[PDB]
Amino acid sequence: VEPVVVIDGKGHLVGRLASVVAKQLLNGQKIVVVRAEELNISGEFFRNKLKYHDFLRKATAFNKTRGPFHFRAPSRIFYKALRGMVSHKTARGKAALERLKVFEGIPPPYDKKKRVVVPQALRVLRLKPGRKYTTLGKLSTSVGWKYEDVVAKLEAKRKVSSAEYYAKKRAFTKKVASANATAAESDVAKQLAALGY
Amino acid sequence: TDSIVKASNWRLVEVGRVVLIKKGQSAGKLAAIVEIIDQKKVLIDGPKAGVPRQAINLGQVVLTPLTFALPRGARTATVSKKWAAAAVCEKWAASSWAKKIAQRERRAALTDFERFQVMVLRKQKRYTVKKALAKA
Amino acid sequence: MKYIQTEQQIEVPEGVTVSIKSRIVKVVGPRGTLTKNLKHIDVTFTKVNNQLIKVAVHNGGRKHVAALRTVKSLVDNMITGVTKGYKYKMRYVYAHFPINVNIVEKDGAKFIEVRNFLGDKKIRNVPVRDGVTIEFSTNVKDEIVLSGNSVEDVSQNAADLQQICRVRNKDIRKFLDGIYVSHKGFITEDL
Amino acid sequence: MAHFKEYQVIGRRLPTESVPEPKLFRMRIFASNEVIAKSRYWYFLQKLHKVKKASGEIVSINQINEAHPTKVKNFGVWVRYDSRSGTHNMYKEIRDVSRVAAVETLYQDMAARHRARFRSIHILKVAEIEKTADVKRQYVKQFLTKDLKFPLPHRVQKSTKTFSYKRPSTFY
Amino acid sequence: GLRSLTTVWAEHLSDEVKRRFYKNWYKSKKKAFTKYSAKYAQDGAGIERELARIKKYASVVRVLVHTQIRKTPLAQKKAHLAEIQLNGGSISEKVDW
RNA sequence: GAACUGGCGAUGCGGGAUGAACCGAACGUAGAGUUAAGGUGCCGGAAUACACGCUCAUCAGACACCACAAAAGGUGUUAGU
RNA sequence: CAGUCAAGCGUUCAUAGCGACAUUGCUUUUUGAUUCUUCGAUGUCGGCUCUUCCUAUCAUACCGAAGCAGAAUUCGGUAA
RNA sequence: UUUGCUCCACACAAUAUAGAUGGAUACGAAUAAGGCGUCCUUGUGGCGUCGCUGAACCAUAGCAGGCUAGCAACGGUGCACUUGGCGGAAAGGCCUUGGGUGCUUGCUGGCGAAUUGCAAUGUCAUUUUGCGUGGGGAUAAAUCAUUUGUAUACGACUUAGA
Repeated sequence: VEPVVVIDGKGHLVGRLASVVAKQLLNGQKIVVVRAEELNISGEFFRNKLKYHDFLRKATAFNKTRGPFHFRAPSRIFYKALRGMVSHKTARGKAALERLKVFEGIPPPYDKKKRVVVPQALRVLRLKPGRKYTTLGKLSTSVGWKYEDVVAKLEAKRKVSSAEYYAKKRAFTKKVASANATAAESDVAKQLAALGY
Repeated sequence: TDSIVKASNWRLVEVGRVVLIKKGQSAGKLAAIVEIIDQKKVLIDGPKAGVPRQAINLGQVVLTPLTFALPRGARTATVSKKWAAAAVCEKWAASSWAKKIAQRERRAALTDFERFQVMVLRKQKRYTVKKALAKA
Repeated sequence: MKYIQTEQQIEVPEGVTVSIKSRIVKVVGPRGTLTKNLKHIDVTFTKVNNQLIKVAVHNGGRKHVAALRTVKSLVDNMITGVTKGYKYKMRYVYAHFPINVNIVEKDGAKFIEVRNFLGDKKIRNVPVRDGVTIEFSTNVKDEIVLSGNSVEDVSQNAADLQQICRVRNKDIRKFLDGIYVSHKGFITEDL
Repeated sequence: MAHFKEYQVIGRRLPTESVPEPKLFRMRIFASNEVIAKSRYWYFLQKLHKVKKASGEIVSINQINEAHPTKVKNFGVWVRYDSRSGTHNMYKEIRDVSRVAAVETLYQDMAARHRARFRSIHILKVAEIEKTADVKRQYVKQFLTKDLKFPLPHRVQKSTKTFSYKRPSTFY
Repeated sequence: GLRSLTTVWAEHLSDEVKRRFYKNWYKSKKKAFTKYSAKYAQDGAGIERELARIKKYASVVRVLVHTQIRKTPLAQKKAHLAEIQLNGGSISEKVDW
């Protein structure tokens, strides 16, 4: 439908999100994601951790170097589980990696257009009233990610800039609504409300 | 200075509250609660629409903030007896809820010739609103 | 069995007022304030008539129903602590080595000094929380009082004193020497 | 097993020289279809009296339905379920519109909570309930109090597409 | 990580830093920063352009400087250059020093 | 080491991740529609279908052949007699 | 090697530490069992050497028990 | 080392494509709650409203989109400039001012087509490069031969020298 689909990682579910994303890229869709640190896990701080701990102890016995790669980046974290459900081995899955793009926060070109969501992939919707979970931002920090407040400093400058522009936009739509109401109830307004609009 | 704890307005499950069917043999008709069974299933009945008094799930029907007075056990007669004795018909199509339906309902029944009329009446509609957002 | 309807009732002592939006509380009154986050349990509250507000659950499990009772209990202790307050007592026990307590302050941190805890050649301290202020108890031999709004900062600071005196590699039943909490009440008298 | 229906089986073994046409019995079976109910007859029959599908027969096999399929009713039940240890006696009281209706839900209940199979449940007798107060089951007492009115928090939806260009709220 | 934005300089240098750039210095023309000193002919609108650009964004300060190996008993003559972080107050006031 | 019937040897084909044998089925080269065993978030084909509920696990579980698990307890919770 | 029922031993108390008559398991560092594999070859044992992994933890760091007064010991827990 | 080389207005051949063919349309937190309009003492204040899918919204009529008359307004969009402000996370783009300028399908006209003979995309995309045009700008370095020990099995490492 559009040249590219922008994805909002805040408030979604880890593995289920990649699944639907996967299908769309294999159908012909270039895609860029933002704020992957805000992807929400489930369970306790303790649990989700030790799983990464035992994943952390499994590496090529004779060559820790040319074997398994672990990540502190919440973005290539999504890269990991999603590439592991396709064949990155053929030119097929190689071109799918090249279509896909993930980011730590919402960079310069990608926040000048809006991002979207999904219900069947939403954390809030697939969560029963009164359940536990863990967030990547906090656990990314406990695993070895030295960039929490460095990037929490970036989101500060950012959320201010985006709200200043919606200040002008919220007021400019107050102009559009007060021009459409004075020109309303006329001859072309009556005839159009009948056609279905 | 006092308390103030929001509003917390919800649609309560009761005998007299009406809902909108999305799927089944109706898939777009109305029916009100006659009796309550449990948590997800209830008993409906809507004569002014053409639908039966049937056991049904909450996952196949929606809600409305419209409630009128009704006896606990009132069959088909008392069902539309209090329907008209409350004036819920004019109170129903009195909201943007059902205006939204007829809007896209008439869009799926639009010819390219009448769809052509919408395009042209809007050519002149947006012209006056541009000479409006230019001087005010 | 998902309890259909479980609800408790609560009284407000006239003059006090509380502001609420979402699952965030505020207790403003006679001595001070107490903000609280409850967006980790998921419940409802409704103001019925000035000095009365409720709590409810509709289709909630026994662990969520044991939590409806557990919070009406909390609402109660926040109102009396603002008007009456929370006053506790702790006596030092010894039978040989004098228990010396001081009021230290480096750069403005406010701790509590441990001198001669059983011939202690090392200096132990006790960090003070925010909001509650202490006062050395007289007329009585070896005691002191804590005073504030919430039971958490007062009794967890009192539990600070408790385990700070650990009898390591000794017989607890015999070498019973340390600081224990004696009194547990309010700052007001009669109550 | 399937969607339920209730039948009415009638038999008399086989008539003889000495004394033809035996006592003549009847039963209330619950089977999605006709033939299913024929086995359930012989089932409890070759367990109480002396017979078989070879020394006797069945005359009629018709279905019996609930008169008022619009009104929800209460129902009490006699069950003899056989566990991985043995047979026990339990008493249930679920409120459903029709008779064969509460049977389908209680059979589904036997596996979701009791882990017992279709061929592992025994229906002794189900006398419909007429009087409140004589209520000894508590999940029942919650729907039997005056003014059953309660709010419905948390409202999820079913997505027709693959996306969402917003942040839809969950009010109800 | 730590991203490097602007790279600033001086006007005149030493042959130690100019030869630090050559491999074949016995046959060089010596065009070392010849057009960079053209940014010193003009009043200096571009010099402060990048200088104050840094006083606005850049978080830290690290400065380059070369050695005095001519006064040293070594025939290499080639002076090395490295960055030395500034541990003072306010990053804007650090550029001033 | 023997009794029954059946297989493989001397058998590919879909399936069981894969495996001589277990299930279904046996085979000239195609072309269409229909089902077998098994499944159906993604790999990977196919409903993030609908239903009635059970479980929160500081080393969960997640389907025969078969890939291992027991006594014995628990005021975790559940239906209970 | 780890239990579990617990007559009892323990001055007086079954369960501080143990525990008979019994019964439930785990292991392949014991020997057995087998011929599946290899006798047109896989270089027996031990040792010196060097590295890594398990925990059924002997010691240390932090901790509970006692028939722990002091002192020390025995049992137990997280953990290689 | 023949006139070589870099950015632009471009002249033609090409070389392929992981996949052009109206717009990727920009608060924040929250979801047992919320956005928006509104008043006042700007409070966690009162009042009204919406949701149940973006099936939204904006744009869209002309030889793949023409020649040109008149009304009405002084407005909109595209093109190339000019003024000023902003943008560092992967800025290189967003915001706005003044003139020039084409459309002006916001209302009403004059004419053009065919036969391409009942279907055959019947091309109006862009990655990059080679070679001729003329208008600005710039006069490059590295290798080895040689020497050095802060280096070395060997290349490499490292000094120097018109």
